Amino acid sequence: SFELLHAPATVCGPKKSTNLVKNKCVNFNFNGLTGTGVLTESNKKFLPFQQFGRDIADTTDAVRDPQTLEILDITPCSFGGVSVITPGTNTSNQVAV
Amino acid sequence: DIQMTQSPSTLSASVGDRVTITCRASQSISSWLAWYQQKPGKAPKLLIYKASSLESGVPSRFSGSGSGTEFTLTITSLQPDDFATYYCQQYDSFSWTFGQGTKLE
Amino acid sequence: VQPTESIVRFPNITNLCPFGEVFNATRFASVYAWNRKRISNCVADYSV
Amino acid sequence: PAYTNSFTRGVYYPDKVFRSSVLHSTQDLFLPFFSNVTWFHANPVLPFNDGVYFASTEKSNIIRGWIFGTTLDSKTQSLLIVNNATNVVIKVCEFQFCNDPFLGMESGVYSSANNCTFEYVSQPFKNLREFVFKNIDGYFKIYSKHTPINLVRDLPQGFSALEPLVDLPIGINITRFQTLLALHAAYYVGYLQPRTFLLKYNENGTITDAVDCALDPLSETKCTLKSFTVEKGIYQTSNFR
Ligand SMILES: *[C@@H]1O[C@H](CO)[C@@H](O[C@@H]2O[C@H](CO)[C@@H](O)[C@H](O)[C@H]2NC(C)=O)[C@H](O)[C@H]1NC(C)=O
Repeated sequence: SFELLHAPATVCGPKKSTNLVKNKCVNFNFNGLTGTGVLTESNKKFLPFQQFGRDIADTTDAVRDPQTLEILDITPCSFGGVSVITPGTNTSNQVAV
Repeated sequence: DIQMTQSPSTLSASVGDRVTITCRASQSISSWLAWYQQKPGKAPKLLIYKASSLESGVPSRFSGSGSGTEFTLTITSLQPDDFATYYCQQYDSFSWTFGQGTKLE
Repeated sequence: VQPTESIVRFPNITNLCPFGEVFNATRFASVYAWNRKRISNCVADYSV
Repeated sequence: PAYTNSFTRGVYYPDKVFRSSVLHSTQDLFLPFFSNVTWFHANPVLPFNDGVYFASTEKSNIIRGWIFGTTLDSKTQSLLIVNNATNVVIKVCEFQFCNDPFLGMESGVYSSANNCTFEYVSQPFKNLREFVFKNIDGYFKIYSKHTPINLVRDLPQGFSALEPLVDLPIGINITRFQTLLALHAAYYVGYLQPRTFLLKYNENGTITDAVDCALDPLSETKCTLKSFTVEKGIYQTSNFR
């Protein structure tokens, strides 16, 4: 018999988790912060009660892994533009990128 | 499991005397006890079942007592054929663990 | 660059609720004398 | 009773975010700088407005507990935070207690064991003890700090930040507050207000300074420029109406 909620609940199921892959672009959830990025080891020293780091523009740039308390750094996945360099089709059809 | 300590040990007494042995339990068990008789070179023989209950074919001198944790076996009159080994047993949980044992002579 | 894997991390699973011990019992209570066990403040895995 | 002036005290970490070498601007419940706080020496029941800042310049054993509630009767809950020599117990329990309770086995627990809900045991004049109690959105938050000070009657000159202790889901209401003196000797109480602050996180993430965004015009200028140093000139800050 599940006594329904009359006071804040204290019993429910465990929350599963995956392995910690590093140095690859991975969608990530760390105790509820969600985002996509590349996770790498960090030399930051958060105080004991501090979980995640925000920068000057208020963007999260670090998370502490919940199970092993290691500070990790979030760096955005590579993005940019592609340009084609050509000597003009009047001379050749060989290009560079 | 259940850890059950047989406090009495190798004991010496004359023939025809009161003898009492105790078999303390780690935690209380509701009189789920068995006493076993053992002789050297002989297979174990069932002696007493369900704490204080005598089995058929056993002399009346043996008697059991104790509730929860203070289980005890008492023999009013000692006999020369009574010089042998006694084994404890409990069957409250499924992990059925015996006792250390006691020696008589 | 597109993401390849997907990970989630959560604290250690600690303090499991002990309903397993009630389910496997050498002694079972009689129907008229039903016994109530209160499971409270623990992690309960109903998938087992 | 008497009043004493708080000299830039009552600042705490408002989140669990790590900021390095930043001048952050926050808006939350803080104790205004240079404010009068009542001085008590020995403790009747007191109100609880959005939280409270409690300072005690005593160490031995006298101050080891608090009680919280709105309309304390045999029906409403009550927070117990009484401290032992090696443990503390968090007992939010539905009871009432007799007038003038204290610690002599407790005086108020003669009937104060009624239909209780939640239990917790976590935490086991030379040192000043500073605490901040907050109750909001069904959550009770404790901030605490320990500082070695001497030869001060009012609060010491300096800056210190109050790290967070516990966040507990009591899920009840609290309006009255009282202390449980171990009657077998001075403390200070201040009220929080919604204020805007300019916190100065240093390299390691520790708050080093703060500015009250409404103290005086110069503080408003610093708060607008988001810097602790301004140079000669005229700066527009606010709007008069
Ligand atoms: C969460 O669980 C992990 C895995 O059991 C813990 O990691 C171990 O921690 C101990 C204690 O320091 C180490 O001796 C082991 O070497 C660790 N295991 C591994 C594989 O590294 C971790 O400490 C737990 N954390 C919390 C907060 O409970």
